[PDB]
Amino acid sequence: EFDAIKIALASPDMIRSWSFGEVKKPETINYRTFKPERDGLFCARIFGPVKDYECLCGKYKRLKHRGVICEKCGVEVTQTKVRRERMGHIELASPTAHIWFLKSLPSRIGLLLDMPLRDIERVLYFESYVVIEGGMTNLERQQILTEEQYLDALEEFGDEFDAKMGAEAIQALLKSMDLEQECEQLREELNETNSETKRKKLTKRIKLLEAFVQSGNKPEWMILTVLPVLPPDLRPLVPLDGGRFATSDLNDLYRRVINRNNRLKRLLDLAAPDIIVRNEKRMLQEAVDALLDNGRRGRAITGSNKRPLKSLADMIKGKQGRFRQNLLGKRVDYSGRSVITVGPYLRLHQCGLPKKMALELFKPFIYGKLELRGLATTIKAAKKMVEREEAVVWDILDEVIREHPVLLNRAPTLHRLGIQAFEPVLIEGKAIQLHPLVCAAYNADFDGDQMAVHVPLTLEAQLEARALMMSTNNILSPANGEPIIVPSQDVVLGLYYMTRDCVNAKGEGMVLTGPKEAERLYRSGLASLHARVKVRITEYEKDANGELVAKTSLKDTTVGRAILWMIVPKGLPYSIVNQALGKKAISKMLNTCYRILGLKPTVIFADQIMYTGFAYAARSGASVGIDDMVIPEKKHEIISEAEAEVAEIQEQFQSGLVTAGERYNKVIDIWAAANDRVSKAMMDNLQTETVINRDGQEEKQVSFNSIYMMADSGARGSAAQIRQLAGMRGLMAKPDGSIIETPITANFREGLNVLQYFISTHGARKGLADTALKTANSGYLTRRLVDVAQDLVVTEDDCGTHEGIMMTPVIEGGDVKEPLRDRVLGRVTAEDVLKPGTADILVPRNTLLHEQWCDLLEENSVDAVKVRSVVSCDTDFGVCAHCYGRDLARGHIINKGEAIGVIAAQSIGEPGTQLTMRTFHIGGAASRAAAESSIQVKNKGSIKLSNVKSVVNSSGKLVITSRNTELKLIDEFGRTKESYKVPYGAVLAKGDGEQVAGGETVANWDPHTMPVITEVSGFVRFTDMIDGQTITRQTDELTGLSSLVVLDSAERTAGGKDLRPALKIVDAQGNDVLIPGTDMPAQYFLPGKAIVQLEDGVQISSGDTLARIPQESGGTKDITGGLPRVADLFEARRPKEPAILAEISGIVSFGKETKGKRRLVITPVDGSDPYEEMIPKWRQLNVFEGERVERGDVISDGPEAPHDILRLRGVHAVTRYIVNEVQDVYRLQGVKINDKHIEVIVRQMLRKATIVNAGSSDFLEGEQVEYSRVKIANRELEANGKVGATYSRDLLGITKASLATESFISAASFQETTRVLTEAAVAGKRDELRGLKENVIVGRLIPAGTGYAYHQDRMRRR
Amino acid sequence: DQVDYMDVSTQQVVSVGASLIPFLEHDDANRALMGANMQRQAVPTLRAD
DNA sequence: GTCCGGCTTCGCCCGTAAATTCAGA
DNA sequence: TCTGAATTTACGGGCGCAACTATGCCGGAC
RNA sequence: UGGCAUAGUUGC
Ligand SMILES: [Mg+2]
Ligand SMILES: [Zn+2]
Ligand SMILES: [Zn+2]
Repeated sequence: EFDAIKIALASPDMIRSWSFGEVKKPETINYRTFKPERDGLFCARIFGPVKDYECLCGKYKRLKHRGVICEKCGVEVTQTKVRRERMGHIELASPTAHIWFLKSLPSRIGLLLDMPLRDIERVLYFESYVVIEGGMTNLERQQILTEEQYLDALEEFGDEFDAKMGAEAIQALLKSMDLEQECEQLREELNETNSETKRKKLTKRIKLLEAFVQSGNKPEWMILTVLPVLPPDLRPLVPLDGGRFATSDLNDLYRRVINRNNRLKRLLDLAAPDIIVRNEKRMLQEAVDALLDNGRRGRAITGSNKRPLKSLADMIKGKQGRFRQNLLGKRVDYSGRSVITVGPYLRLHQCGLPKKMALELFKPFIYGKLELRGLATTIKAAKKMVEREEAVVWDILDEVIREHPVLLNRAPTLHRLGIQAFEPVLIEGKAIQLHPLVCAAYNADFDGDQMAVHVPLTLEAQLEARALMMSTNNILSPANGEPIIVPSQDVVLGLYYMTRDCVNAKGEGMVLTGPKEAERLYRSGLASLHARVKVRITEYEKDANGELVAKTSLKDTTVGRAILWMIVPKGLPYSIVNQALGKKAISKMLNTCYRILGLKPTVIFADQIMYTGFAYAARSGASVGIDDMVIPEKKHEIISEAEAEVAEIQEQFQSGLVTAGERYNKVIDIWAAANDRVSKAMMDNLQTETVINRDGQEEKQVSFNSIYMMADSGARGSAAQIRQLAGMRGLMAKPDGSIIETPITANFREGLNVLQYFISTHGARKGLADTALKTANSGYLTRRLVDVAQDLVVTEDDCGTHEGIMMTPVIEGGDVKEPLRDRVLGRVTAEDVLKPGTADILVPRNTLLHEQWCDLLEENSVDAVKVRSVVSCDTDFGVCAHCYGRDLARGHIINKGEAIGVIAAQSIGEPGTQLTMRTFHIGGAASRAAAESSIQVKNKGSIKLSNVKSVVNSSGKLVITSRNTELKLIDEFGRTKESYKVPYGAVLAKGDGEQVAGGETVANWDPHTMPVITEVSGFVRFTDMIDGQTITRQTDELTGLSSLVVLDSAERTAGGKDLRPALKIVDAQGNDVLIPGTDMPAQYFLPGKAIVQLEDGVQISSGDTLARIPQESGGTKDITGGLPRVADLFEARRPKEPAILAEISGIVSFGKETKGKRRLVITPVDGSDPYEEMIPKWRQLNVFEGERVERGDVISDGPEAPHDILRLRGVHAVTRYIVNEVQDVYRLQGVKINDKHIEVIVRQMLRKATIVNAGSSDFLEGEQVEYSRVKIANRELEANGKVGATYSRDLLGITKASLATESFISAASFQETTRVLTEAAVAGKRDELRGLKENVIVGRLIPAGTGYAYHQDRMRRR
Repeated sequence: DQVDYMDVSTQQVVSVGASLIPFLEHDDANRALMGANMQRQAVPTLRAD
């Protein structure tokens, strides 16, 4: 039918061509007879018959008159469907300016005339005059005349002179412009100019003019002369209860535009005075602006009930507009909804569907079966049979439900597992029975949740449900490799109880002949489920070429473990069920079964696990009482010690030794330490609570306490909630992420008196507000991620690229979080991994790193592997399978076609929203660390330092004077075993390259203050400081000394704004003491609110803290506060204090030092010497006058802008930075996301590139074009003898990247529909609808899944 | 001695919805909130109990 | 009952264009 | 007295998904 | 016989 959508300005001729008749009267319905008016908004001769194949007056009422037009009224007898698509038009009495192109910001009309928006607004709405064809007068072209100026011109320039007013003047100006001539002058002026802002304005004007010239548009069409009118059925009048019709919004706007138009026409007919017609023209312009986009100009006109009318712009844009309400998501037939229940008896592939919804959904199928079997000849008979619910239609329903999957969907479909297909089982009830295992995927508890059933209709849809969306195919989460059908809470508790041991139970020590004997003994009551015994176990190992080899032995086990072993399939080892089998153990068990055996064994194993866990949890009778929350006996003394600590800190504060912020931080930290101690004591008293013996001496064992038995097993809860139950429940956090320094000293078993139950409500309000108010942030972020990455689909199998990224184990400053096993799993290597010993190819170049390869890497102890990344793929319009890697939903490589962009967006967006809505699961307790203050090495090994510039103080202790010092504990084999972050101003017990042993500290500092340690010795001078506005000095009269605090930019006086307090180290003679072998003074700048305890001219030594700045508090560190960091990362926000990097390498030299803005210069060996940088002198510089620098090296410290990283260090550097930064946030919250998703998102961010040299291509000089287009153009050019155009990649935010797309439909459906549509119309854009969103909107096969083959065939058969 | 006033009753900090929850002090404040909101929705049965 | 018409402010964040203020020649 | 860069100010867009119940829906001349 | 507004509520 079609393959592209063309958008352009609608000329008046085109508008007339669309319309089938002018609308003249502002009347819709007679309101006595419901017939349409003669030629009103609702008309029959203009828009078509009201009834199908019936004339208005009834002259013709049959198909035999299909086409003829009645002469009595003039209605073309035809169907009413045409009335849905027949447009009208209104002949505006005067030209009217289209508001979109006037207030698009930028304004198309404004900068096409090179006129500011305020003045064109003044001219349009009849408040000033604008000259047209000034000629040989004292007037310019765009100059403006008010009433006084116009009078002066008229009385003084009554000769040939034209100064019109209103939209007519703007139309005349538009029509009197030669686009190509203006392009010539603007371009030749651009080449002949020198400024930069004017350069940007001129190039924007040139771009708009060239867009107009290239497209078929004309400027004057931007001013409406003929106004289109929407077909009536799209603005229907639907009767309301009573005679009154629905108070439609478009009808009112259209009907008060016809009013003004008719009034103005009547006034111009009789030549009314200029003022009255002028005011009428202004009112007409306002009415048309309100109709096109109400409220954009201001004074949003409101109808009855004072609600602004929904204009056309309001109908096509916004969350309630067509794109996001009727085209990207629609209501669907064959769908029902109902509450969900458990139904444990179900298998993983089936769901319990109520008989009533089953009958109601499958009505057409039942009709078809009834007709086929001859029980109802006519469809009326079949419908009657179905509605009576006869005894025979139920049999039909069972016969038609057999192999017909139904989609089950829960409301917040955060990720793709929120909609899964199940085989229906007819249930006698009104609630859908949902399998327990899939609940975790759905996040579907059974406390009132409702789910929706959809019925696939066509054979293709049924097979897609059966082969792609069946719950027995979604064993592994698409975000990571971990299983998603892991048993949640009851099954894991049952398995934990079953697989466990106690020192003395019934039937202990006896030797069993097999698992069957164990079950017989347990059921017979002769042996306890948990009693140590010996069992003859036969386990199958398939280390052969796929052959299962039996192995019989006598395992020391328990009765319960042996019983459970009967459920494990053959190929698994026995040790897999020889542990306590917590939740993580069961998850690993299922994962190993999947990787070793396959899918069907895993599904059967999961079903059997669920059944046996439920059965034995029921048998265990594991209940909860009030005597199970045992209170520790150490709680009171810990509380007393913490209270003594806060009392002493308060005493110090009242003496002025500490300020309020650091006192608050210290109180928070000591209370957190006390809470951790109480929790530790509680768990110690709880886990070993039971000591049991009846055969000799006492033997401690892990307790059978219900609370502990459920916490350890991972069934429900964690350390935090059990802590709140038994131990002190600690600090709370206010909704604004502020921690209430007053703790709660009582647990939940004890009281929580009135005052304590008032601090708690702050945290409870925080938790519930973050669920209902801050979930919009996660939803917005995931929508942006999806809409930036939706067209990215796997196309090829291998691009043959040798580029990649170096994946290494991540140690952010503690121990290993994600080892190399989990960072390179299921990703294709880039280069051969040589053996660590000597240049031996350990893995080939293009082998997928599955479990065996990763274990080989582990046993060979590899530290870094280069793997192919999505961001470094040489494929145009997609990603080859190899650079992506493992599917992460199946165990194989990504299939050719699967849409990885949407999967990545969902994977990155789902955990944020889920944790945002789960924040209320810990009440409101603040998650806090001990604030470190030291670095305790755990393992023996050498110590090395990176990014370190330290100095030795008086006491010989090495002090770190660098910001980003990394202390690495290296092993004797050269492998970095641990990493640590050393803050600026830490004291190191040991040094660089020095051996250490475990358990001894190597660094210590004060976390609550940032010191300003020096580099040399001398005396202190308060240079460039004045008391009163530069610092606030506090006098200590009784002691005789004084202190002072630097007051930040907020507090200091505007007069003398730029006064910089600094501590300048000077020699005894009074001259600055230069730092070792440099050419600049050793002066240290004091930032705001810096506490100086020194006095002017006081002796100091090297490595001494001149001043200490309070570090300010950090509130609750949960997802709610960390998600903004992820959003900023993916939006590519420039930090407030970006680190300045070196554009080019070479030698460094300081230049003029002009005005306190010191100039840096980098002179390469033989390249472009005169490169220069403007560096403010108030910020520190790492490099000074002496040394080499590589490009991308830090000249100063601070956060690094991702744009700088991309420009200097390259694509791999910026993608690694983004991956690590977002993964830090998601690791803090315990979220497991594979780096593939972040890497593909980063790719979608850096999808544009700006040309620097046109080369031999046809691109402009500095335009921005798709990286793929420029790359393919360069490839084609180098195929011949020409040379391609050099480019520079750009990093764009997800919002900007999504909006700046070749297709205007995808951007229009996204934010800024008005702006996107305006730019597309002006530029005359053409959309090939080659993405996913466009194909969804249009309503054709998606080019991602099964439709990928169809789209490829269509491209071949273009 | 400095005490100028005393709370008249221990219930005065809550409303008539949360004051009907026995052992409120042992419930997490969120769960007290939900308990009150759900008492507001209970349907009258055939016979009171 | 049947027919006809044009007084509310009070949110948080960020991107981008226009206006201002330096900082010079 | 002019002119470019950087800074400030003004102003337009964004602010998750799904679901259920109830009431009210225009004010002024012949 | 389908639309908008306001209020309340459920699951996240
Ligand atoms: Mg629920
Ligand atoms: Zn007729
Ligand atoms: Zn590739």
